[PDB]
Amino acid sequence: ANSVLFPCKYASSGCEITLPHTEKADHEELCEFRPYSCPCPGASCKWQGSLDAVMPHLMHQHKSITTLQGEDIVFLATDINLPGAVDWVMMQSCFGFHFMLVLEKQEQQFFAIVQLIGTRKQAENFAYRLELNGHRRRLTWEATPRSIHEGIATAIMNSDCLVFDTSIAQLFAENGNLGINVTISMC
Amino acid sequence: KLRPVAMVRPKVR
Ligand SMILES: [Zn+2]
Ligand SMILES: [Zn+2]
Repeated sequence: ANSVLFPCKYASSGCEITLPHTEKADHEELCEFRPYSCPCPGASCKWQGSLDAVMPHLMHQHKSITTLQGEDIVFLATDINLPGAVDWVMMQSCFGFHFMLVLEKQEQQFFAIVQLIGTRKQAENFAYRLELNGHRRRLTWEATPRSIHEGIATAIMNSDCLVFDTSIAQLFAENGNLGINVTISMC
Repeated sequence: KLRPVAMVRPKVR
């Protein structure tokens, strides 16, 4: 016996991965059989469950989330010049899936990102485009949406999203509101 | 592109 492979802690729900102790914890954070937590930003909701329980949870506990149908929308964040840590959240539905669109203002910079209510593998089929439009000015960010399984905190932390500041916001804002064009496509 | 517009109100943490 030269060494031992240990089963993923999520084997009980179907995971078949068995690995050395040194690369076990790494897998378990990434593992698809890990429970899903609440995709809403912040910690005021500590819910957890199955992927197909996520939308029901949002529909019961977070009824105030604005939702639009379509692959092309305008996400109009109102009151952008508010001081401090502020969030704007909405749902976009298209291609039979639901996407969470998030704009975060940190106490100052703005971070805008899109996440899929779905698995990491599902997220790979999609591209999103965020674009800010002004008079003969356009800033565009394009990327693969994150799965809510992974979340957006790490991405935001490494600026792996649309990142702009309050000065840039002024070039694109109208009446203290910023219209962000969001397009989702299958690639 | 046909774009519905959603007015989203801010949330403070
Ligand atoms: Zn696993
Ligand atoms: Zn929740």
